[PDB]
Amino acid sequence: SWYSYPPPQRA
Amino acid sequence: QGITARGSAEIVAEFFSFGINSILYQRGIYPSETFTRVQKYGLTLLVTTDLELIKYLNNVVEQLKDWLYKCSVQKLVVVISNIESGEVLERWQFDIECDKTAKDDSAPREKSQKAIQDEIRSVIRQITATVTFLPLLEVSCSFDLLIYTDKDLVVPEKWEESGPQFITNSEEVRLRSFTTTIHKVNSMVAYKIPVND
Amino acid sequence: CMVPVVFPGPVQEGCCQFTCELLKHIMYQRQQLPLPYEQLKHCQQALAELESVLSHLEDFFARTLVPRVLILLGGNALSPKEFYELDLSLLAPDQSLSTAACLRRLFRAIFMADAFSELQAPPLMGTVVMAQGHRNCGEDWFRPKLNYRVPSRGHKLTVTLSCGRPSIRTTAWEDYIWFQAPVTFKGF
Repeated sequence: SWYSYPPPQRA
Repeated sequence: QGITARGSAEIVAEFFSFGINSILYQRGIYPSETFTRVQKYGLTLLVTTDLELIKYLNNVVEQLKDWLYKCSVQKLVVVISNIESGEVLERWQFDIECDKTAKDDSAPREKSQKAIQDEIRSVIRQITATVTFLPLLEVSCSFDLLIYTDKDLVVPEKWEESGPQFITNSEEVRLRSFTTTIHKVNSMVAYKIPVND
Repeated sequence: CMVPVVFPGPVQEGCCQFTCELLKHIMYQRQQLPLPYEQLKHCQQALAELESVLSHLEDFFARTLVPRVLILLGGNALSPKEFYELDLSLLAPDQSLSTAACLRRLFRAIFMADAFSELQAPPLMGTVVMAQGHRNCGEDWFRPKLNYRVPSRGHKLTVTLSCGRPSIRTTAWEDYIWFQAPVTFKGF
């Protein structure tokens, strides 16, 4: 299946 | 020296690192001043100086390295989205083909680093060429990285279950591929069909 | 290889831009420039030389219709290592589509044709720019080359632009002659 690894949040 | 299965997985993982940096730069995902010029593959490329992103990519790249070695990763996707709506606007897809036999190999495989390097450089030039026809991203965007695996049970917890995040109405163009003789990486970019020309 | 671009409508300042952006693109893709021209705009000497060709192209397109352009690398103009042609002869000498939109159609077409697919890196080379224009147009920087003959080896690509029009004369570009940049752009 598909998996995601989210980048750092930005301000 | 030649190519071993581990040598190849390093080449590819490292390619993705440089590939991602070039997409994030050329598509304006981070400001151009958060990037610096370096030499790689015989040309000049842009890589981030943003500390969070450096850390993030090091973590991804180390994980891809491991997965490539085990032939556990079939697709790597860079999803580019509208920060407000979450509408996917552009989606770069790398498809990875693996020689599972390379584990049985008694010798490194005969392909010059130069030869592989010429191939990668050709692919990167091509990525650069996309600026000349890709529709303008006219809203602020973020990115997300997805992978596709067959071996779901061994995916570390830090990686979250996801959809494929397709564009509803898209145009896609094929990029060149490269091969180490052990991994072959096909590339393409898709993007939303423009409102008008 | 032969690349058609057929604009879905009729397309001058445009043609100058097709030519200038194509030149820039070739220079980068064939490694005569280390980064795309516009990333370089923010070693500085070679960029003034290109600036000069580019700006002179602009004066030339102000003075005449330009049916054909040649971009010739290495060797000499009559005998280059490689060369690229932009053929504009079928374009309207009513336009609703923008230059931007046309540029990306042209550039999509060249990309899909897998132009610039050479694996081996080439050396720095001298680039000659040539273009046809009316014998009487008054051009004073590009030099007339009444006896020029398009080279028979080294062809890499032709980009042929049209926009769905039917019938122009078999003798259309009759009074048109080759002009040739008096200065060479040197790879770096």
